[PDB]
Amino acid sequence: YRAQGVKLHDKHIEIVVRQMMKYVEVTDPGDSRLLEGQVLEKWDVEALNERLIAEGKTPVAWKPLLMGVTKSALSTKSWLSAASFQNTTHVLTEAAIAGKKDELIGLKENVILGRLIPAGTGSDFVRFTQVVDQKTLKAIEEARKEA
Amino acid sequence: AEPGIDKLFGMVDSKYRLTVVVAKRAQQLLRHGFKNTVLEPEERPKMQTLEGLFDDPNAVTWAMKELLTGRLVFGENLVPEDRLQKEMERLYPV
Amino acid sequence: RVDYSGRSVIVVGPQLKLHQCGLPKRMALELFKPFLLKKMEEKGIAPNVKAARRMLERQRDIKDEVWDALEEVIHGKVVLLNRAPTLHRLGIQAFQPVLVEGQSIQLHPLVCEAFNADFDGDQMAVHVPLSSFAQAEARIQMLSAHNLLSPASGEPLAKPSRDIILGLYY
Amino acid sequence: MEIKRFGRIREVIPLPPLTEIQVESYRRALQADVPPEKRENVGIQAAFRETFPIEEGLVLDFLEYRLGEPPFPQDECREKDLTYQAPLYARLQLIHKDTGLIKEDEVFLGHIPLMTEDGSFIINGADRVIVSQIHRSPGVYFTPDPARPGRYIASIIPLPKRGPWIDLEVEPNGVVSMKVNKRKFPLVLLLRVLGYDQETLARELGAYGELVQGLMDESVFAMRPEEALIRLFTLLRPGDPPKRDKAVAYVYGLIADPRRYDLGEAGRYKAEEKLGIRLSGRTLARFEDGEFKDEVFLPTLRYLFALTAGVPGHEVDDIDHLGNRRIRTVGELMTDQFRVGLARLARGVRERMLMGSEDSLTPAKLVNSRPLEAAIREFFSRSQLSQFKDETNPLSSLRHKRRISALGPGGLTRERAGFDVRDVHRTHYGRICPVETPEGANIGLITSLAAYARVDELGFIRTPYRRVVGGVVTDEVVYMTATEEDRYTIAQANTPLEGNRIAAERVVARRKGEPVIVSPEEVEFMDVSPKQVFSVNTNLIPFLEHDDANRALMGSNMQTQAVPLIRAQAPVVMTGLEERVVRDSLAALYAEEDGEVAKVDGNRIVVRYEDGRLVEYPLRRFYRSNQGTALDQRPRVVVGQRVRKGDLLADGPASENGFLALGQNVLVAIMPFDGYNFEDAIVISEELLKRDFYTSIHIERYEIEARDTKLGPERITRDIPHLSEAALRDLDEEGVVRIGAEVKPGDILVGRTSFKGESEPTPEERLLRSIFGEKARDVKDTSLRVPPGEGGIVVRTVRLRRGDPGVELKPGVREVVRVYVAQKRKLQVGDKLANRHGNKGVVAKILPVEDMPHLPDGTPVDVILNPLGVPSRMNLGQILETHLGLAGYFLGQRYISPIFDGAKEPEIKELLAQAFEVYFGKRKGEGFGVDKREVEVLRRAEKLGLVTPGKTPEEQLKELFLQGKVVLYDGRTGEPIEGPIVVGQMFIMKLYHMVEDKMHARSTGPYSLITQQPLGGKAQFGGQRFGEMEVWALEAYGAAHTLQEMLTLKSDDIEGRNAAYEAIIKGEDVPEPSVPESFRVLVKELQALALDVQTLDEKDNPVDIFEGLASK
Amino acid sequence: PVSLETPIGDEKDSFYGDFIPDEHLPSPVDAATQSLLSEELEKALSKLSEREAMVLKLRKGLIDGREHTLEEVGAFFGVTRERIRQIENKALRKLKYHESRTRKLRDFLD
Amino acid sequence: PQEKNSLKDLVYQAFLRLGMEKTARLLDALKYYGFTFSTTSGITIGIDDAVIPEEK
Amino acid sequence: FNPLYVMAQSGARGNPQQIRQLCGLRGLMQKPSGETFEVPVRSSFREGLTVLEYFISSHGARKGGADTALRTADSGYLTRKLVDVTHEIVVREADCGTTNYISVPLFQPDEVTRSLRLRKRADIEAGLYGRVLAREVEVLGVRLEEGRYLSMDDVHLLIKAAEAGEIQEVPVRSPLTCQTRYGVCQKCYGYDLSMARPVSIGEAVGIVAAQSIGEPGTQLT
Amino acid sequence: SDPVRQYLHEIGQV
Amino acid sequence: KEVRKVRIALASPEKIRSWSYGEVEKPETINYRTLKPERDGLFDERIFGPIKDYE
DNA sequence: GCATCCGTGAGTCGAGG
DNA sequence: TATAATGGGAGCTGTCACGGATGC
RNA sequence: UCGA
Ligand SMILES: [Mg+2]
Ligand SMILES: [Zn+2]
Repeated sequence: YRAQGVKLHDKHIEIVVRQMMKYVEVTDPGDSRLLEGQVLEKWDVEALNERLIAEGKTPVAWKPLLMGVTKSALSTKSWLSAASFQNTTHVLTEAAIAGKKDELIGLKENVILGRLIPAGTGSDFVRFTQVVDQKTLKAIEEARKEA
Repeated sequence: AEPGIDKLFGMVDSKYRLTVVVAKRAQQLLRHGFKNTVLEPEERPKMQTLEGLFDDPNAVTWAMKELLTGRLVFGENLVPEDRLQKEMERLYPV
Repeated sequence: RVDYSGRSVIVVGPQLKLHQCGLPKRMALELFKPFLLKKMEEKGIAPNVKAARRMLERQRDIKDEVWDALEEVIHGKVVLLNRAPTLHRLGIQAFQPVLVEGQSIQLHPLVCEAFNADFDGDQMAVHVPLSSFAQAEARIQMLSAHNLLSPASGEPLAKPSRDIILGLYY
Repeated sequence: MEIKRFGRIREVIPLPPLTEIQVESYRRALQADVPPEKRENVGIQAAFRETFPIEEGLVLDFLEYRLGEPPFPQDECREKDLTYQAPLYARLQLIHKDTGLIKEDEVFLGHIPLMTEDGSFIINGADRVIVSQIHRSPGVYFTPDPARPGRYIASIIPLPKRGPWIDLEVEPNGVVSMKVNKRKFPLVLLLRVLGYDQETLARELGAYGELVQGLMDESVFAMRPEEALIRLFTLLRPGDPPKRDKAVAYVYGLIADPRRYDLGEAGRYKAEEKLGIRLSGRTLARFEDGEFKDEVFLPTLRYLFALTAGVPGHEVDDIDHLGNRRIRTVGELMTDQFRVGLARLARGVRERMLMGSEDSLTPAKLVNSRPLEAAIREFFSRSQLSQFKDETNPLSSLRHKRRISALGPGGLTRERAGFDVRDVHRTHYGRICPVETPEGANIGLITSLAAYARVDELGFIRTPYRRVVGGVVTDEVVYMTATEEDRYTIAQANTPLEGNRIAAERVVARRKGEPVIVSPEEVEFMDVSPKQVFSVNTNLIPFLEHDDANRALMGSNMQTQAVPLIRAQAPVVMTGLEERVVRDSLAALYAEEDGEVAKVDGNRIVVRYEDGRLVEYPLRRFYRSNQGTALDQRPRVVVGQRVRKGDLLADGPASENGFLALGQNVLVAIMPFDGYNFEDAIVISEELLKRDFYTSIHIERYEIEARDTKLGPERITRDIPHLSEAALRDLDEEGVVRIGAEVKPGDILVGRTSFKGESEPTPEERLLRSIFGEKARDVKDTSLRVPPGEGGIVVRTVRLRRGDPGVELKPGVREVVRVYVAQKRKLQVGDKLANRHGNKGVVAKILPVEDMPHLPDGTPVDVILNPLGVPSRMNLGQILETHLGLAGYFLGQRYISPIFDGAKEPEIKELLAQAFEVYFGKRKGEGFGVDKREVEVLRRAEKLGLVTPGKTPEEQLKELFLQGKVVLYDGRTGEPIEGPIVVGQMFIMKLYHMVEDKMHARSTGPYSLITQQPLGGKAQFGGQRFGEMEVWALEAYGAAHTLQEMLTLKSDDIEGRNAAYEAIIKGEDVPEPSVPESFRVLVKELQALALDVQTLDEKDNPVDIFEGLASK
Repeated sequence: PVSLETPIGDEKDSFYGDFIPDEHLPSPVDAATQSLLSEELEKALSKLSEREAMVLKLRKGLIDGREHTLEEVGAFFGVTRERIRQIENKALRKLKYHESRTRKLRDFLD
Repeated sequence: PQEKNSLKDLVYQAFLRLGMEKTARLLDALKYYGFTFSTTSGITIGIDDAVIPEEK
Repeated sequence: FNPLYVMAQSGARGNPQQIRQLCGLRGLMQKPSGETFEVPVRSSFREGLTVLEYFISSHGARKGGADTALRTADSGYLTRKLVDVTHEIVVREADCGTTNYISVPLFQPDEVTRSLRLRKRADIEAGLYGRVLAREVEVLGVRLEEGRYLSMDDVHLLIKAAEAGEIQEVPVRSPLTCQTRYGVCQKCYGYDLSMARPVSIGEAVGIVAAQSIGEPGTQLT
Repeated sequence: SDPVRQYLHEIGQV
Repeated sequence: KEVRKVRIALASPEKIRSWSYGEVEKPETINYRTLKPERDGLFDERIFGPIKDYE
């Protein structure tokens, strides 16, 4: 980018690469149900490991896994996003066998269903906000006060 | 740009919350025939017709202009929804 | 594919303010048509909705009052302009439409860089946000004058270029 | 006006007939003017010779064929939407081998489309053009193995679908392998099958060290040709029983059979030249005296071993070299499809010979023409290389006819097309134009034939050269292939010549494409002209040498897009090709012989020749072309005018006095104006509209059908339910709009009524019916109206009825009506303009005359172009054009400046001085001195170093004029433009892309069947597609509600869209959206895949999105 | 019949079926028209007494969907068929007067 | 003198200090006067404007 | 005051190369093989090319065009991949509270491997501007507090301190180190670069990151 | 691979 | 209720039969004259539904 | 462990027919 | 409702990177 | 096939 004269902030590339490092491979199950060589999210294995550590069990031995954007995209938890990306047959078959549940965490799933995306004005942070004028606010406050 | 947009962004912790507040308020004004406005008759947004100045039909314009006056309260869980609805239907019949 | 949309050939907008675009009358009429029917009923131009629509159906049955009615309709509202390919979010921007005679969409010079639009015959699509919510979104967030700087480099996207620079430097 | 012409180069030969690549090909393929006995083995005659005789009556043989006359002329075919074609009869004879009985008959095979005089076709009323196709010439090639350096691959390639490619490669284990239909097998086996003995292979191939030892296998020589043959048949055909006759049949069909395997005549020649041998037939081998006989394989293997060893005289092959790439013209493609259809008919013939009575059979009973007809009709209708003709202007048709495509049937697939095929090969010189080619994904695949280029009988492109002997340049012209051209040193056409002798001791020449400086003693050949390096379109660009190749490409392309103008005029500056183009395009009417013109009329020109015979030439008037541009001829002569042979009679469309006129000559100033010319936008004077410059006629065709239905017949009638006289005013008695009426959007072109569908009136309908006391009519209004943003004056009405003479429609159709609506288009904001140099832009502003920058004498300019457009585009040709056009504006003359032999700078300077004398001296005679503003500008220019200080005002003004710059006054102020501005005459065309055609908008409209989403397209009154990327845009903006609005209310949510519309017309805010229909479609389509898709709540309990409609 | 998947311009771009409008499902304009029609019909039937309005609604079948005879409406309200046919007549005629005066229902007649 | 970079920096600094509304007004101003002056300035392109230096 | 010179200098139009082609020599050209012709075009467009020269040019022109044509598809595909991998990432909260961070180097090893040298200003800016400090930084008598969003002036200051040898690297909150699930926090992301202020929670930065990377893609040569 | 060939084989068995 | 999740799994033949409103017996679409759905065909109204609203 | 075949992908809108 | 008839026939293939199964 |  610098070579071609394009000014671009590192943070974006960092976002992508962050999605590339999302996965890990098990080097030993310990006390878990996981299998040696099994691949899963770093998050879920950290959760499983803190749950096993809090339980006094042996944590899972894992190794960092670096994958490219295509594989990382196809490897996500949401089957709607994956199936809509590409290799639809594979994604669909594997997901259907596993009886997978898409939790609609991302944008693409909600876009498929035509729901309100969990971003911007649809973010659960800002979407429940209310607006009331002082006249109405006091009119309700009096009803609250009389009871 | 929208007049006083910097101040509006200044009011909120997330720009999207500003958008939500403005839209909801505009819906309130639309539903109630503007009867609930916090704007004095001089502060009323005006459209220029062939005849002359009339009330600005745009509820969003009204919403932002109201919001600028600080006469509105925004936030999360200020009141049960149905309560707000019915109290506003009482005060301002539509 | 969506409703309340249209497209046409773009043309330079030099008179337009940063927040504005020239929108042809015919396009505007068709796009806003239900609002125009309602407004036509509010005023004395038609007894009801259906008579109004039947009135608009033929071109020679269109009279002058309907245009002022249309002008009353669009007031304060914005439309979305989009040029393909849309590479980043600035390939879509919001503008207050200003009705113009002629069939071409007028586009502000300063947003030409973000759209990567020039005058060699590029075309743009128009979309109409309906709900108060959609319009509030487009007006606060998506307004051309509300995004000055690149989401990518943080540097100004809308800046003087071509003749502007030429004149100022001169 | 007088036409001055420049340049020192005298063209020896003229440009060959420009459409000949089509005409001569198709003629050669037909031979309808040739008596059947004198016809050659090329063409459909060849196909007949290949297909017949048909055996196993028993024998059905071919004698001859003939083509009758077309049942309809061309104009009538265009009228009735028929195909212009001639009936094909074939004389055949059935022969019983035993009986000896011979039954001969002439059978009708259906119709073959006939190419018109101009080189195009008419298919179903539509003019079409069959584009030539470039491909790899058949032959034997040798290319380096990418994986194994030092090792090479042999490839034997026949004509497309003439049988398999074959690969000879030397394996890592040393054995020599052959690949056929993706099967690797040792070549030694097949060699044995050919009857080769270890002795012969040892003596022939032994010379090369250790290579022949990889060819040595004892187990192969241990079996006779039969055993080896059956072995090979077992190798290439797993599971199929290895019968002797079946093996012989398969191998024969694969290798020796001419009816299956055919190298080109070209392929044969190339094989002979490369391998240094001679081929009896066109196959790889033969069947002679019961055994197979080698032709190709052994010399090929020899060459492969020689190349691999490093034996000198054996080189690889460049497959992009124009000697190895040939051209399949219309004749060859049509011939191929003819061969296919014929073979189908042959299969049908044997199938017919098996069945039926063996005694009584006639050629009529055996032959079913249907498959052949199907093949031909399919080729002319649905083929890739059969394209809707571009008629926009004559140059469009001409160029379209000269196109070369690397795609199509038998051609490359886009995925297989890399840089190589798209590149400009060194051998393209004089053959394929380096400039003209599409921008975008099609680049390099579609090309144009060079101006002087010729395609020989083999299919290779040849370019003319001049023989040079002992430093003397002859008038002898030699057309060479690329392979031939590579043999000589060839000097450039601009090489200085005194008389016929080369005048310089250092000349610029080419050896195998490489530029080299040589002596006149070393010059074998010399270019005919620079014109031969470029296409026709590229050769229409003056000062091409001053333009960068990309913008040159753009202008070259944009010339075909020029819309014919009513006032259209030839360029002030031409290349001198503007005449030949109009002539070869058959756009303009010409005089056949010498004589006197008897009659001149708008519709007609009658000429008496020297023979005394009266010839009446009709004139095409206001005919609608494919793209809808008006095509009409106007008479250029007058009563009693004496005319010679080849003299102009009528000017075709886009023509002025026999010269090609693609646009207007306008007076331009180059300078920014108030941001209105910003980024390629253009500013025009209203004076252009006033005098009707850039105005064009456009005809649009509307059609309708009244047909028989099961609810009762539709009918065209003036009786339309619920319509006043206001609506029916311009309709005639029969319900068809009158000729000459003015139609606007919503108006009725053709009245039509159709019986309503079976209708259960909803209670509202019944109650309203009763209220207004009116019976609901049987029919309803289907009438064809004017589409939004269309209309004009009706110039024609055609009506065809069932049961009327000469009229038979498709089954069920009662009547067909066509309304033709003309419209006259003035230039307007949003319309596209361009010059020949690649400068293009849409008009953004039209200023009233008083606002235009003007000359001191008060003359306002026409167009204002932004100078910022020049420097990065690097096309300077438009500047020189403009200057010389200023000169031509004042002297009142036009010029001819050929590309690479163009009007140089000093000459333009001279003409500019001569112009200045007129532009100024006139003023000084009128009794006017220099203006104050002129003085200010002159001070500004003195500071600019533009003029020499100390000179008089007039001297400096002239100094500016010689630089092509003048003083300009702002129309709004009266104050001068601070600097001198470049002003002159430029040739600008109005292109076909016009905002009137391109503007569209929709509120709501028709929807797709399955998805319930808006239809696409302007013609369908459909919505704009909001794609994945626009969804990304909205997401990135974080506007959730606008996006959700797009995904539901605006497209596929039926409940949501209905509710939304009702809410808006009622004046209420739009309702919360529901589940979009296409998601339900997704769910169902997944259920059809036996996959259970359940939408669940947070409690994991199913939620019905079908609302119980889908649950029992 | 012909395949909806038939290509028109070559292959990938579009299908023959992509140009075919759906004539079954009512356009939003149509549904809105029926909505305004039902609403305006109720607006016209509110200017009549509830009995004659109900008689008209039964006779035209705006209630249960089907149109009753004179004997069934006569047995529903408890009068003679002549009486109910005449109530239907006076209701229809009062609707004629209301319509001629206001001119609200004319447009829907197409 | 004011060229692309300095104008861009002006726009950025104006954004930071005075906010986007005022920045929009500034941009429109610059557009106006820029076009205005570029029109009357006398900028053009002649063939002699491309100068072959002797040193060549 | 020459038009070409002015247009080039101001940045209105043109670069030295195109100007050279108009005035000085057109220059060397490529053979189709990528190999360069030993004989350059000595002509400008002002003078005009010989037909042979023009022909030599068309190789390069065509190669360029075909190359761009083939490139835009790859750019598009890349962009789509990026969008699909980044789409679920939105700013979900104010702080994930992670104590982790990344250290942006202000210095890079020289190619001679002789010493370390200061990075180019553009690059430092590209890794610094609009980012929250994960630790206290005291340089040039100025305190930059933990949690501070670095403005452009902050970055220029840090560069100045780097030149004076006070700081060789800057600790910074980054999306790499953010512990927010299904997204990033506000502090790790820093500025919303369009508004030059801290990013508003709920902004979907995944699509912005992908679009930001994708758009220039056809410009890369 | 090819059902026709396979069936012709299975037919050639009897 | 609101849809918070989408599950995909295999359909047992019993489930497939539970979905069905009937078995299509004949490979027939519509009648060559009446142009109406054939009985026990792919378009049969007896299975998939009425062609006209409430009829 | 390392050649090889198989399946999978390969830019967006818009126009014409 | 009856001579006897018994294994098909198309078929040009100028791209590339990858992942996963397979073959020595 | 064409336009960006
Ligand atoms: Mg463009
Ligand atoms: Zn964080």
